[PDB]
Amino acid sequence: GALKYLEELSKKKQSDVVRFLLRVRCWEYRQLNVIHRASRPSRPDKARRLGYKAKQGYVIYRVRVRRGGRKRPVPKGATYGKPTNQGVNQLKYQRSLRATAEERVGRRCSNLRVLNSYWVNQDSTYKYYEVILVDPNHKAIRRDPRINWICNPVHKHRECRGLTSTGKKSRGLNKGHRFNKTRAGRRKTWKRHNTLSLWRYR
Amino acid sequence: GKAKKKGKSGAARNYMTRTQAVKKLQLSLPDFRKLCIWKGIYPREPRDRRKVNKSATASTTFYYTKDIQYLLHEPLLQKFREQKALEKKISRALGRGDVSNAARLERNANLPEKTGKPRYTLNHIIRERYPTFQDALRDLDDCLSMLFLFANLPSTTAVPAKMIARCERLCHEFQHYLIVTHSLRKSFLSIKGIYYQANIQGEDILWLVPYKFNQRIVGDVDFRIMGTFVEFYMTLLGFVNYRLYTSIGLKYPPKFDQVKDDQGAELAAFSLEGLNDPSQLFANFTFFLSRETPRQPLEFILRAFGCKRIGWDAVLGEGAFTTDESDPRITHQIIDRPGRYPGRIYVQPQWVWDSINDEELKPPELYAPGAQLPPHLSPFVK
Amino acid sequence: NGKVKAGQLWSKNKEELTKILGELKTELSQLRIQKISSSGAKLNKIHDLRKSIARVLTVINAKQRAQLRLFYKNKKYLPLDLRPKLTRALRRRLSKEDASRVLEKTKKRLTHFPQRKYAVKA
Amino acid sequence: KWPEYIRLQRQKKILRMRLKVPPAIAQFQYTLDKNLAAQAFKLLNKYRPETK
Amino acid sequence: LSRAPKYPRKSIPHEPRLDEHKIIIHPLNTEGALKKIEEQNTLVFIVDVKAN
RNA sequence: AGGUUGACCUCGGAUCAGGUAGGAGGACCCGCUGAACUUAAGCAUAUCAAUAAGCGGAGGAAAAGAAACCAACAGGGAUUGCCCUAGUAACGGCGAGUGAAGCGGCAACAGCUCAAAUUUGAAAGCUGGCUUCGGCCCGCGUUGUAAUUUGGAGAGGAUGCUUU
RNA sequence: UCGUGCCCCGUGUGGCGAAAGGGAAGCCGGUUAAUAUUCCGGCACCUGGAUGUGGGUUUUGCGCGGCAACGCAACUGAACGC
Repeated sequence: GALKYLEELSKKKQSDVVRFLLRVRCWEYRQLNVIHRASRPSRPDKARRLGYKAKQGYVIYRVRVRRGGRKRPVPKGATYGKPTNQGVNQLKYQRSLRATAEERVGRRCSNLRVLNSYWVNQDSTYKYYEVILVDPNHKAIRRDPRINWICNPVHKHRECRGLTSTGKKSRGLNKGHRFNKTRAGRRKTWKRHNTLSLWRYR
Repeated sequence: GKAKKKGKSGAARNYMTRTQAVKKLQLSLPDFRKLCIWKGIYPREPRDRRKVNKSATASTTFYYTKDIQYLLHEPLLQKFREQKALEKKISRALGRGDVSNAARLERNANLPEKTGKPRYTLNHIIRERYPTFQDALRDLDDCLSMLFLFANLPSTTAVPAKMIARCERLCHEFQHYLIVTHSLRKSFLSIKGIYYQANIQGEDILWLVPYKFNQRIVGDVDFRIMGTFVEFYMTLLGFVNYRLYTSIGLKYPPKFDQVKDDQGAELAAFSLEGLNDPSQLFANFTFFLSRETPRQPLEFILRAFGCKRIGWDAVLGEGAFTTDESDPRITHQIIDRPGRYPGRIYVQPQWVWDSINDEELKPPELYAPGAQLPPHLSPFVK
Repeated sequence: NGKVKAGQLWSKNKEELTKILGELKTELSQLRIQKISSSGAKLNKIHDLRKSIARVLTVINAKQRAQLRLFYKNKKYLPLDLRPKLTRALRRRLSKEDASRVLEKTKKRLTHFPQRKYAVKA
Repeated sequence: KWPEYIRLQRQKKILRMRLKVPPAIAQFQYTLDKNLAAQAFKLLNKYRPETK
Repeated sequence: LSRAPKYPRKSIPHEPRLDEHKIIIHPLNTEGALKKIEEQNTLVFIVDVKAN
């Protein structure tokens, strides 16, 4: 199997061969559109371990997103309330650039379902991602029990609700004491802890 | 109401040029010309060609817009596209080295060089062009002239040799129908060829057949569009022959002997089987054809006018009633050479034509060998 | 007169149904003018003609749609109006066979270890 | 003025020539010649996989 | 290529929306129409608003 | 014929064959974004509040979920919810205030699928088209579609019984 | 016709936006309880299309006259330009 070798080669991102490939691919993806279709995944081992198959109904979309922080759309970058002791140049978006990439790719292809996505390259201005999408309407997808769970309507726009891997990472859906506030849902847990319960025989 | 603009109505809408027609149908020029010939799209002439196209010259060809609209719905366009895609697949298989796949895909091409039939089927086009069998019988003049001309031509890329053999087969089947029904009426020998006139279901059918020599194909003709005409006419003649044989209650197609055809039977290789008075003018005679005499027209005329016993020289082919010239049963002998067996009538070939044209037996002393023949008159001009 | 019942209409085929529809429309056309010119016991007749036109159109449509369904009984693709309506979500829902498809390892495990029928002694 | 895809592929080839290529990728530019490639294919054409 | 569908999107060709019985509703019985009948050889009709 | 004839790769066109998306509803649900009045004597930490407004996305429920868990015991054993833990551990100008979790009882219980292996004595897999419904084609796919394995193991052996 | 192609050209890019801007063409007389450059009568015009007749031109093939300004019922004119 070659994919084991591709895995250990992708681990070594500071090597000369990987740096050369990353540089030339950064230039090529910068000359391409912000969202475009990849004919085949440029990281086949990563795509295969994230769930991509060489089957009709699996597509790959490459996308670049502008990296850095978040800026609040206020006039002249100023707020007219109480002082904040900070500027809009240090506001941090609570989701990931990978999640932004997934939503923009899903809006470009609203007929598909986002399965997952992966980092492929980056520079100072952009981060580059490759998003795996599955066609829920294709017969080969619908006849395959390993994937036709995504044809059900409960998985419409998983990237818009945080049901992808980066969505779970940003929502903090992990077990244990470090994730007390968020493991069952932060707002649901807050509602449960702030609900006043009155029984009949109290 | 709103004022009309110039050039948006009238002859501009009524006509289009050949270039505009080709671009509208999205065809190549050979396919467009082939489709126009097969569907009967004829050139037209506007009163003022500048009102149709400002760049038109005297050599510009015009067609009807409604005719091109009718051509837009012809199912042969998809046949053309399918054949183009199939040829691309064959080229791909040959380039990859899949010779078995290339042969299997070439079997779907239905090439004329392999089948003897036209590459595309024109069965619906025949019914579209001829609403009635009377119209088919009226166009049989051109059909028979074209097919009897092309039955004696060398093989080319436009008309392959198997296609030429199919043309000869159809002509022989039509001749056998005429012989069995005694429909042949008049014949003439001009300086150009042999004219035949028959009467099929009340329609007078006149056609010209070349003498059996080497026919010259000159560069002044368009041989490929002539081959398209030949394809259309063989598609017509097959259906015409089937209808005639079914009407007279015979099995179509007739039984054909490949071995006899190889030995040279020609007309004699056909066995007509049942399904499931000028006609008897040569009924009691036995004819012998010497080799210098035209065997195919002589046999056709004698068998159509009632001769049941025709032998000839051995090199003329298989199927003679007798082969030896010393047979005492022979009554008449056709010779054309400048030692005569007794009790036999030796005549030149003009005696047969004159006798069938005047419907009575001529005196043989005028058609005796070496004598000056009487003038051969035209049976069509009164 | 002017009342055409569906029991007689369900036995006809298309041409005399078209003839009846034309005659009813013609009678309605002249009697609209008769309505604007005079009145009486007459307006019941034009109401009956309107309902008869509706009945004839309904019968013609039903018979011709039945013929189209018979024609499209054994074809893969049907016209959209002849396809079942249901709801949009019901049409987008997975089919029964595709929802009931299982993997081969699951099939083997269910073949050899299904849910058994058992009881426990008290 | 070529289309963007033609310009992109030509500039990609040009950039791969202009930059310094590490040996692990640069070794793939050394290939068999015509004669040895033809002999290898002549041997391997007798062992093609089974068709349908 | 032009469209060659495998099924018609509409099984029923629609009946003509505006036939003659829908175009002509009733004539006008007013005195203007009655005067125009003899003064002009002109008949006046109330017709559908979509008819030209 | 080689200045030709092709095989691929990438990128396009078509009222091409077949499909899908949008909007509504939004009480409940999943996220993003995000106040101030109020309470702190006033007031830039704080509180109101990780709330209101705004934006995106589902369903009859959603979400979560079969441990990179809790624990420190003689150990429990996916998720959710109720009672209790507990106004407790803990955080907090000049203090107003804020505030969980393990265990325990109960309601309900259900477990699994891939990537990383060579089928290599035979891509065994699949979309679509035409069908006489037997199949036959155009293709996808070896830059990997089936079977097998998923840590509870498994693979290879040995071995003798059971199962459909 | 190696029949399944070749040649020419560059200028870009769609829509909305004026009952007072630009713009093809209708006047008079009469007529109703109420409309009229809209109806009725008479007399016209514009735009577009098809195809005739007369007349014109042509055997010096695509008119003639006036020194000229130009005139006369006609009196060939594609691309590309002014």
